[PDB]
Amino acid sequence: AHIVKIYDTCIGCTQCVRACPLDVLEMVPWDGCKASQMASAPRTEDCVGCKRCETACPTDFLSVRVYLGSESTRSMGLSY
Amino acid sequence: WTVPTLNPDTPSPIFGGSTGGLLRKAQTEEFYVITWEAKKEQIFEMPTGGAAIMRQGPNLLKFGKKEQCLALTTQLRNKFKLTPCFYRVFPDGKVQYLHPADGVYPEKVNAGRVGANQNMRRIGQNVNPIKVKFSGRMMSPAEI
Amino acid sequence: PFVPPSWAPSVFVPLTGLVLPAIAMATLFVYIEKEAP
Amino acid sequence: MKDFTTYLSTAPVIATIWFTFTAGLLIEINRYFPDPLVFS
Amino acid sequence: DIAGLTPCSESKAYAKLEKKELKTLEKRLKQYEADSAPAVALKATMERTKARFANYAKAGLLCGNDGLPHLIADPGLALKYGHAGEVFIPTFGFLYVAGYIGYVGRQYLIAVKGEAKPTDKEIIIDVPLATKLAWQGAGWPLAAVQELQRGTLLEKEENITVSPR
Amino acid sequence: HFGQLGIIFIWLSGMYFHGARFSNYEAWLSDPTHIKPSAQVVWPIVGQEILNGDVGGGFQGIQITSGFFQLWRAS
Amino acid sequence: TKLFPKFSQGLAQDPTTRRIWYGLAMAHDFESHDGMTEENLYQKIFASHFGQLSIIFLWTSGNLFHVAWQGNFEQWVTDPVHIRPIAHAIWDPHFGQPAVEAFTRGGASGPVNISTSGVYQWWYTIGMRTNQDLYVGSVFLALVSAIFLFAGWLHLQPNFQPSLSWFKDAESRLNHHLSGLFGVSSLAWTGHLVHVAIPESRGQHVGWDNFLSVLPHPQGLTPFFTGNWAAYAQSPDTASHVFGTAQGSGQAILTFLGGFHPQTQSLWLTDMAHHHLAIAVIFIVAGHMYRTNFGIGHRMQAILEAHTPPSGSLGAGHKGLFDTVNNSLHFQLGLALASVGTITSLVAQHMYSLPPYAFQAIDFTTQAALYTHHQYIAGFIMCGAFAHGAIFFIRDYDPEQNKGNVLARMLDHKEALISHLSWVSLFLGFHTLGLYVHNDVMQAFGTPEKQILIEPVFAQWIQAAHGKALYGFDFLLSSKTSAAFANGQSLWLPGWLDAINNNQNSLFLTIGPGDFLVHHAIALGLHTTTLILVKGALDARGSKLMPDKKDFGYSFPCDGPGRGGTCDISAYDAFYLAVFWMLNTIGWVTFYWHWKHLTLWQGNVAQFDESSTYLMGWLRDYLWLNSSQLINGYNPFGMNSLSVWAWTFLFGHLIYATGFMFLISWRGYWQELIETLVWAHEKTPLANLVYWKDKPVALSIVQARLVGLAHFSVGYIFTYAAFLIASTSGRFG
Amino acid sequence: GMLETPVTSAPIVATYLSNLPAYRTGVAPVLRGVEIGLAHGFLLAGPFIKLGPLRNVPETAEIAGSLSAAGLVLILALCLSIYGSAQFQSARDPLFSADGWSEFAAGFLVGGEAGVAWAYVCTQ
Ligand code: CLA
Ligand code: CLA
Ligand code: CLA
Ligand code: CLA
Ligand code: CLA
Ligand SMILES: CC1=C(/C=C/C(C)=C/C=C/C(C)=C/C=C/C=C(C)/C=C/C=C(C)/C=C/C2=C(C)CCCC2(C)C)C(C)(C)CCC1
Ligand code: SF4
Ligand code: SF4
Repeated sequence: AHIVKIYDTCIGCTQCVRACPLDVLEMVPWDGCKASQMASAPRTEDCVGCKRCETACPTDFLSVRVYLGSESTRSMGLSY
Repeated sequence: WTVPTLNPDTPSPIFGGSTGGLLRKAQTEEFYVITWEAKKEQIFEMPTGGAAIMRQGPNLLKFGKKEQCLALTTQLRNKFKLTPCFYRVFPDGKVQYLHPADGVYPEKVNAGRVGANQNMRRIGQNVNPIKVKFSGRMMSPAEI
Repeated sequence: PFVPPSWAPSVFVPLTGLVLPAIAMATLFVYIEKEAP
Repeated sequence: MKDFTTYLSTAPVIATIWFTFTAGLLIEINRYFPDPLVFS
Repeated sequence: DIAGLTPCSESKAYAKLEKKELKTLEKRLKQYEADSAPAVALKATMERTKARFANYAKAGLLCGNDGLPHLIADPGLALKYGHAGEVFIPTFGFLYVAGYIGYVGRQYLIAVKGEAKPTDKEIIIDVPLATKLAWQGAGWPLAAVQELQRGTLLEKEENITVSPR
Repeated sequence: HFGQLGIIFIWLSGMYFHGARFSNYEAWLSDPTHIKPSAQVVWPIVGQEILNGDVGGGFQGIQITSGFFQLWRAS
Repeated sequence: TKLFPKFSQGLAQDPTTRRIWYGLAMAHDFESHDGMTEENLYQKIFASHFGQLSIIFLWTSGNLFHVAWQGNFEQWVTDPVHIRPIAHAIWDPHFGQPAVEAFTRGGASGPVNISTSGVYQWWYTIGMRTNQDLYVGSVFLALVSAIFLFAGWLHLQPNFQPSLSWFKDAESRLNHHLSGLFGVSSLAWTGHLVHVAIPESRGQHVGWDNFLSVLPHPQGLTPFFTGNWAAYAQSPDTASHVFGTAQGSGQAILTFLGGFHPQTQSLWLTDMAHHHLAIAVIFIVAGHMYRTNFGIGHRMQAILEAHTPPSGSLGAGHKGLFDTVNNSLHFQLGLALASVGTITSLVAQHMYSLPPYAFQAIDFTTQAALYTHHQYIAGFIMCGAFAHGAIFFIRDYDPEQNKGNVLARMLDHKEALISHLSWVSLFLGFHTLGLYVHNDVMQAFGTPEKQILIEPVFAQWIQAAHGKALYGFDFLLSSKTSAAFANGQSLWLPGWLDAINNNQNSLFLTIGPGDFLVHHAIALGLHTTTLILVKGALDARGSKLMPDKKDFGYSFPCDGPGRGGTCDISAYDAFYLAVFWMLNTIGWVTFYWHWKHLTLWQGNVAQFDESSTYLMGWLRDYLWLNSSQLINGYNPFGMNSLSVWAWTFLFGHLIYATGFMFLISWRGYWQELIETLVWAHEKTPLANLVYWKDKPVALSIVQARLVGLAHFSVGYIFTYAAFLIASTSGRFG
Repeated sequence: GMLETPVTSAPIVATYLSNLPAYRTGVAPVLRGVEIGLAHGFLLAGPFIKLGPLRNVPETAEIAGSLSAAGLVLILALCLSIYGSAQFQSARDPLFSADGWSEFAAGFLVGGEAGVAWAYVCTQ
């Protein structure tokens, strides 16, 4: 499975969650940012590694990072 | 809110079929089922190609991978204002409800969710690869 | 005594070009598809 | 007229004029001083 | 002579090359009438060819065994034996013009960075400003040295972005 | 589309003009087999006039292969 | 889950055809294996090195065996000038009768291949004379191969596994390798030359059966122990000596003649014996420098800590670099590859110009093949050196432990280094290409006198300094009144000056404007290749585009379409790009070497001197003109012995072009295509009864780059090899 | 869900496929291989005989062509053997099992070689 990490520079804009085509990410309560919410990656067994989440992140440098890992049927995106 | 239970008897949208659907993986490994309630008969686009008509009321479709179910979910939500959900169905009959995980779609912050894979530092504060060398496998400094 | 027999190429060339590769491919194929306990 | 002279100041038009002028100068020098290989 | 070369004015191959080039034109000139336009064009080419071989020999170029002029690039040899006009003098001709272009462009870039929208002055040229800078670029070698001596040519390291190391 | 047609008419006009002013078409009409069609003439500069070849008909220029001479004779 | 690969559990659980590909690709990257420890890593490398050694000696055994069994070495030594060496016999049931006849050559009974490797000249020069000599050497090297293979097994056993500290004893290993592996080996080779090779070149047989009763010199070791070492330089072989016979032979065993043997046109055997004797002494002494268990010598760490310029111009200097180098296998391998890579090029440059082997110079095909062979190997080795330098920076470099030293300061001005390499490459490219194009236009318009021909006076000046009197500079060895000319006039200058002023050999060939242009093309290639490799290494850890690149490793596909798009951003991809430029550069180098020797060998250097100043000359007179015999190896009217090279020539073009498929078309296209094939197979009766165990997938992004480069590189090499051999041997065979 | 066509779902097509030995369940796997082996072994001799390197030799052509076809049958039998070893390591039809496939492969070799021999007899 790929490795997805959220870093404390997140502003809780939710754009990574909206952009994920696999429903890997979600928003959870937080107190470290004005929005009082932080991105979370609870279901990384379904991440395909497309990095649409990274494309959507506004912070500099990124607050959501994907590290490509071992390949399974799910992570490879196979329908067979 | 409580986890819904899949009803296999649900009728499926009117559709003549295609060559883009399920393969042997569904019989042996797993497949996915998406269900939603339609306010009226309407034409939508299948993620596997072609046009289908959703029946008024309950609808049910089966797909070969999770991304296909969520791709149709995005279409139904944004273009028709519906609220679909889908499951993972194993060959032995087990059903695993998937989406939305807690009844609230992930883009909306909900109470009771526990953060996962959250590092309390910036990317620039990761250690050098030399510090995790010979840890038992290949691992990034972001994994610590 | 070091000189091989005049017929050696007729045997060794087919042996290393057809027979041994066939055994090696068959052996390797079964090994790479073998399932661990 | 202000806008038209502004259009003539865009990069492609200036490049066209400047290179037409620069090429003309180099061509005309070789017309009157043919086959120059060294400076005397 | 230098590096075993010989002057083109004294080279048999150099003289033979000119005969061949003129001979090729003469053969073509036979099929045209005296006053016809093709004949006039061919003779004009012949006059230019003869002048070319006359000028290169006069300039004192060295010729190889092939009979072709060879240039001398070492400043010492060029200045000692009167070949400075081949590479050495052309060298400083280029560097003056090249620095002229570079210096004028740099001045324009700095001038427009104080404007409200610097990027608009880079796709729509401020021709009145560009023209003024072009004429003043004739003194770039003096201006450039003064900036180098005043410490204003270069930017300080603390203001230049770099990647992590 | 009118813009495209305008450009094509300029292109066609140029071909006919260069046939009228920079060609050996009249000479070619008399001896079509022994003369090479030519409708481009280069200026003498930096030695490039070698490209004006001896195409026949008391003319020097680049030999064309577009077939305009044969089209013009047919019309 | 699948067993294979055992070293990666992540790969073993991969359910696709990816796993087999990556199982092979990651097999020798020990550091990435599951459960790897530093001590076990070193022990695994040590055993692998024994495996390489046994393979090398078995490869040498095979070459000796086949020449003895199937070659014509005994016939070749009787007339090396007019006989072609035989590599091995052909047994191919696909041949037709005409092919059997065509390849039957060189005096053999059946079809054979002609050797281009030059082993005949090498073995003949060192004293081998009969097939029995070759047979015994073959058996000996097979035994040595087996011993090394056994030693690799032995040192993997519980009581024979060296500890980690043993592998990190730099001082002890350097002492032994300098004095023992370099020095004693060189001293032993001197003994062979004095006892065997030199007597054999004078018509005397010395072998194991009698070498203890034959004096290498009439005065046996008496001059050596009394200091009268000049007794061994007296009575050298005369200028009329016939190699291999006693006619005109001398008695000296250690000389400094310093030229070529007049008959063989190669280096004197007595000069090569004195060379290795002096090298042996130098290396034996050099191996007593570093400290070991005896309380004398240098500690390498102490030397490095001391060399810090007082002004602070190098910062902390070389502080911390002993641990950095000693703890990084990639820093060591990078240094080893860079050193060996440069040495391989030196071998190429010196062997053609100062041929050491008898009758090597006249074997034109062998000369061309050897230079091209070693220059291409050097090119690949240099790319690897920079590759592992970039791997070092990611995996092994520690910024805290290198704070302020020279290595950390290289990263501090990497932008200055890269941007200046960029400027040099741009200048060379613009002006070298510009001058070639200017000369092509002048040639096209029929005015060759208007082209820009810059004499290489700086290089001709160096040639004059070495004694070449053609250019008239007349100083140093070219000036008969100079101290340098006078002082050496009794040792080696007579032989050297005779050789350097003969224009029929390769010793400092005459150069002109054509040589000027191509040398700047080579500089363009070296600088651009270095730019790509250096930029790859210095940006390996991060850039403004990818600040955290070091967290992703040496090789990874990309970072996705975001931030403008990040294709080929990894340091591995920089190496992949650099290989194309290395091939282009070596291609320019070898084209230059080959064409200049083809026209010299044909007695018409003027063709090169006049055609090499413009690029149509290279296309027309080098490639097009010299392809004629090659492409007629077979045709509608028949075939000849060049048909194999004609076939290989097209074989090379085909593989080259197949590589373009992987380089241009990228994965996503193919993955979609394979899915339709997956659907079709499951829906086809009588075929869906069979099924795969690995789910088919398209090759990965990284894998496509490697495979495409492999096809590009293999086709590049084969195409030129066929052209080089066929165009040379066909001309001079 | 799936696209049904006359080619995919027809009565004549379905009946024909069920009659083939591959789809005829209730038959011993060894017998299945022999019937499949005979059919493929017989046809395989054709192209080798008529287009081999010895096609133009008067009598050697038949021997060489059929002898080469026999060699290809042996290679094919080896492919079946290793396929069963890989595919079946850990159900209704005995053919798709470790023991069944091994018997099926053995039958293919005997049937295939016999088919090649029978083809040679027909030629001469
Ligand atoms: C080094 C490897 C190698 C060797 C030794 C051979 C050998 C042969 N090839 Mg080639 N081939 C090879 C690699 C090789 N090939 C590769 C890699 C390819 C793919 C590019 C090809 C593609 C190829 C083709 C397309 C053809 C050949 C053919 C031939 C035959 C040519 C002589 C002839 O006229 O036979 C005539 C045939 C005979 C005299 C029969 C010989 C015996 C047969 C082949 C096997 C008999 C087996 C026996 C019944 C049972 C097992 C016995 C065993 C246990 C002892 C010969 C058997 C020709 C041929 O006839 O193939 C059958 C042919 O058409 N080959
Ligand atoms: C790019 C490098 C380079 C190279 C390889 C050379 C090479 C050479 N130069 Mg040149 N030179 C260069 C750049 C170079 N030069 C530059 C940039 C300049 C301008 C500053 C000069 C200015 C110059 C002069 C004034 C003279 C030479 C001379 C020479 C030749 C003999 C002297 C010598 O040993 O030079 C080797 C070069 C170096 C070690 C580098 C520094 C060279 C300095 C600048 C000149 C040294 C002159 C020397 C003391 C003269 C001795 C007496 C002479 C009669 C031999 C030699 C072929 C001499 C010659 O033969 O003139 C006809 C000479 O008189 N050069
Ligand atoms: C008999 C009437 C007629 C004629 C001759 C044409 C001719 C043409 N039409 Mg068509 N058109 C017509 C009726 C006609 N149209 C009608 C009734 C409609 C509305 C339903 C359209 C709608 C239409 C569209 C939307 C387009 C065309 C386009 C074209 C051009 C296609 C390119 C080509 O073949 O160039 C061959 C060129 C020539 C033979 C040169 C002919 C030039 C002269 C002036 C005649 C042009 C025809 C025009 C109707 C004459 C009267 C115009 C006005 C003064 C009343 C061509 C010039 C395309 C085009 O390029 O438009 C610019 C295009 O996009 N036409
Ligand atoms: C002493 C020499 C040496 C050593 C010990 C190593 C060792 C290593 N290198 Mg290095 N390397 C070297 C030289 C060396 N290298 C050279 C010379 C180059 C430049 C070419 C490189 C370039 C390089 C790169 C770019 C990389 C390494 C990597 C590695 C590591 C893994 C190797 C691996 O798994 O390969 C597995 C090898 C294969 C699967 C086979 C590859 C076959 C190639 C493509 C050629 C195929 C030719 C073809 C079959 C010919 C067919 C001919 C036809 C007619 C039949 C390992 C630590 C990798 C790493 O991750 O390091 C940390 C890595 O990415 N090396
Ligand atoms: C023949 C093919 C070719 C050419 C000409 C180039 C040229 C270049 N490469 Mg590239 N490269 C190639 C193939 C080629 N590459 C291949 C196959 C690969 C493998 C993928 C690479 C990989 C590669 C890398 C990784 C790098 C380069 C770099 C470079 C530059 C080297 C320095 C130089 O020459 O500056 C002088 C420039 C040139 C010679 C380029 C041509 C300039 C022309 C002649 C200008 C003509 C202008 C004229 C007015 C016409 C304009 C017409 C138009 C308006 C219609 C240069 C831009 C390096 C770089 O960027 O260094 C700074 C670099 O890092 N190349
Ligand atoms: C990135 C990196 C890396 C890599 C690197 C490389 C790859 C390099 C290379 C380099 C090189 C490749 C170099 C070379 C050099 C050379 C030189 C420096 C030379 C010199 C010479 C001389 C000095 C000579 C002299 C002489 C002469 C000329 C003549 C007479 C004699 C005499 C001897 C005097 C490493 C691993 C470190 C790690 C870190 C990073
Ligand atoms: S890489 Fe793609 S699938 Fe994975 S979390 Fe990011 S957007 Fe979702
Ligand atoms: S897009 Fe970036 S900033 Fe926004 S919620 Fe996701 S990780 Fe946080």
